[PDB]
Amino acid sequence: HWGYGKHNGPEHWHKDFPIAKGERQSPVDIDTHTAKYDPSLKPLSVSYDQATSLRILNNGHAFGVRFDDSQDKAVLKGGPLDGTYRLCQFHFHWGSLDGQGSEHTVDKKKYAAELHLVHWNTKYGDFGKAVQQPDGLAVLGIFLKVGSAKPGLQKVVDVLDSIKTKGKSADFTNFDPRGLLPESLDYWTYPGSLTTPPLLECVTWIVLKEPISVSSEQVLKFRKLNFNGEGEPEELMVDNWRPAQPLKNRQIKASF
Ligand SMILES: [Zn+2]
Repeated sequence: HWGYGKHNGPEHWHKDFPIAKGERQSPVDIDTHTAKYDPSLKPLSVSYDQATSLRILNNGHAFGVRFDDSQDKAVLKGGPLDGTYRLCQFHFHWGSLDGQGSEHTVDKKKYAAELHLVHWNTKYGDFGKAVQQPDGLAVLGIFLKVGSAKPGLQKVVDVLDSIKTKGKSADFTNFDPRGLLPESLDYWTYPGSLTTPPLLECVTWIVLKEPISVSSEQVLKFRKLNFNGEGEPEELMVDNWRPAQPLKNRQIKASF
């Protein structure tokens, strides 16, 4: 029964998931004074040309899109990563206003939303095995700022009315996640965790320097979703973000 409320939110998570107080928790503030350029960081490789979207869903915490990861079809490699990571899902976090909603911050600046593309290391066979490993996952984090519309987001925005409440889902085929990427693949990287329970420390975080611009119209549709199930008391899905956690003994590295 974890959530983002006063009574079940991030301050409570440690009681069921003690790793919430761990050494490699996410998200973090990225301080550009201490997130130092590492000239030895390779370019990120984002191979999404065969990406096969299956379904869109409200899981009661966010909404996201699931992909066919039975083959190498939509994969992350290079950058800080060893081997090949397959896209299972992407989802968003966002705020009760344009001023907040991102999980990562840059010099304590919050963006309107954050996109997470969630990939698992092929060497562990499936997603369930991979999350038990410190190198199990690679999550590509992308900031959303409000401005010009993102045409590659419109197909997602246009179906959110159909998944308003918790546990609703829809067939969602031929969605191209390349439409959600900024121009630049300059990135920060650090070892961390899932930002929701079970909060496992299995993630290589790759956060892009460049945010994508989405229109007010697009991000307002996000704030129409509900945490609650159909017929339960209404609870608008906003502020579904975990605040920055202590960096502790970790380094954040910049590709730029
Ligand atoms: Zn996330």
